[PDB]
Amino acid sequence: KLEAILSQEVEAEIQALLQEAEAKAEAVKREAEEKAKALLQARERALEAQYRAALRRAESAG
Amino acid sequence: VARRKPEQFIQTGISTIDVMNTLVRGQKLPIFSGSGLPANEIAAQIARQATVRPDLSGEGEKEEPFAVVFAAMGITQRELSYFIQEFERTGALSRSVLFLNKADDPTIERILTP
Repeated sequence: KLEAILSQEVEAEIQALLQEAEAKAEAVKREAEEKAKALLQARERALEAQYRAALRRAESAG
Repeated sequence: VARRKPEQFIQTGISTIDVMNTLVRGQKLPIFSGSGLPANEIAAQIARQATVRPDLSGEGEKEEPFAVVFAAMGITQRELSYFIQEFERTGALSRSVLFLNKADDPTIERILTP
């Protein structure tokens, strides 16, 4: 019938839009994990540096 | 007669040298500097990033102690301290011999000291 056409113009948009917004809610969240990981990768190198420098200084000093 | 061609290169921490000229042991390489130009800045970079290759050349010389010698021939108030504080960056002040000549020091010792 004619009401069955109407349910199909909607039922198409409301999956196109909600599939799109579940891949932005994916995407932001993927970059959020890859940032936190990298802000701790730079933190890891820094600490190392400070320890290699530190020990050399105490060897020279002594 | 007592020398022979060297061939063991070092990391100066400046790309440009270690490609184009290749700074090896027993070789000079003046760094020409103008007047109204820095001289101090650039020098410091070569002192804290001077290091042999571990086997990147096919060998090292890290197996024998690497050390540095200094001797300044006329220096002011800033150049005095500027050098000393980058030698603590270097971590070398227990294995270096410094022959600092100032400008408040005699002018005759500017050619003796070398």
